[PDB]
Amino acid sequence: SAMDDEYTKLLHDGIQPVAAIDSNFASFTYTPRSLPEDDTSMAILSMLQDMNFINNYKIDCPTLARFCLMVKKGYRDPPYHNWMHAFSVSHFCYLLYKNLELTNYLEDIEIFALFISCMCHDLDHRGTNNSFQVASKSVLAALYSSEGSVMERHHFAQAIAILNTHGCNIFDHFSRKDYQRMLDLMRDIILATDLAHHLRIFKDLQKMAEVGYDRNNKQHHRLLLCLLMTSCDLSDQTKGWKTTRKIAELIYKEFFSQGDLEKAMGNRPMEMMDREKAYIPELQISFMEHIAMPIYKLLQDLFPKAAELYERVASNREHWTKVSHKFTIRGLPSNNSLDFLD
Ligand SMILES: Cc1cc([C@@H]2CN(C(=O)c3ccc(F)c(Br)c3)CC(F)(F)C2)n2ncnc2n1
Ligand SMILES: [Mg+2]
Ligand SMILES: [Zn+2]
Repeated sequence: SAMDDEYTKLLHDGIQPVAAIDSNFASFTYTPRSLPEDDTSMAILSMLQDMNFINNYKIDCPTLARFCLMVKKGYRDPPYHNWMHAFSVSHFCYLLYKNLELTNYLEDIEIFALFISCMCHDLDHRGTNNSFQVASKSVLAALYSSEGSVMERHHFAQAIAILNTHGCNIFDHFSRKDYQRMLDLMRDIILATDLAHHLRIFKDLQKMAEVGYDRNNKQHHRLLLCLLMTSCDLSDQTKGWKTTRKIAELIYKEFFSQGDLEKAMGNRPMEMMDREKAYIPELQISFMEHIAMPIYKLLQDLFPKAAELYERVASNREHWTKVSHKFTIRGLPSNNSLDFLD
């Protein structure tokens, strides 16, 4: 009944102007995690309206309201991979549309699929990675481990199950060809959120940046969609230090919870998931240097207006160096006690 009343208001109250959400809502400096969670489904509609996808694709408003609420309801509440992650990832997609002139690179339907994919891309995440599904012999691994990207395949399958729920298929009036196009795009984009996939295609992304984006090259469209998706997925790191500090808190809470479960199974966790071994400043510096910074450098190489995003990620990486010494205990602990030695 709670979703029913939320649905009723979403459908009948009208779609709030995007500027009424926040005055800096369309700026790379806005932090969408500042938005109260109760306001996020409306914000999704506002962004879809502002990009004109509602009118352009003649999206049925009742269906879209039900769809957005079902997607929100499809996220659990682990520390990091929750609906507020999917919301903030979607917002960054909107920022890319508002700031980077994506219409010069991608078709309308590709940009629309990118945004919907962002909303759906971690659906039903349980706060554990792909390796854990295999090691724990989960249902998800039984289904998908032969193909790889276990969780991402599950995320995609959940998105399709929402579309296949009566009253939720926002695409069900598309032509057969456009429908098939949309769902194929969603498969490719959601699967691209597997960082193992990013690392596999990285050289192809570099080669595309070096030779120059060819809008007539269908492989270039596919590569760019992957890079944009990954850029949305990591976009917390493009905000201010306080955002990235909090996000590291959430990541390691989730990781360490997985590691505790692996130890309870008799398995040595990855260092970054072992709360007895993980040295967070070193791990964050490694993540930023080897994964996050090269991604936003590629984005800047392709979109010069994205330079400020890379500079922020670089600044945040240098900040981890500046605070690393605070992970060393100088003097006595606050309680003046050495009890923690035992
Ligand atoms: C926005 C953001 C997102 C993630 C993670 C990165 N991911 C990893 O696998 C990972 C790989 C190598 C590492 F060194 C580490 Br640390 C983690 C996947 C994920 F967990 F889904 C989200 N991190 N991680 C640390 N700061 C982050 N900021
Ligand atoms: Mg994911
Ligand atoms: Zn994600």
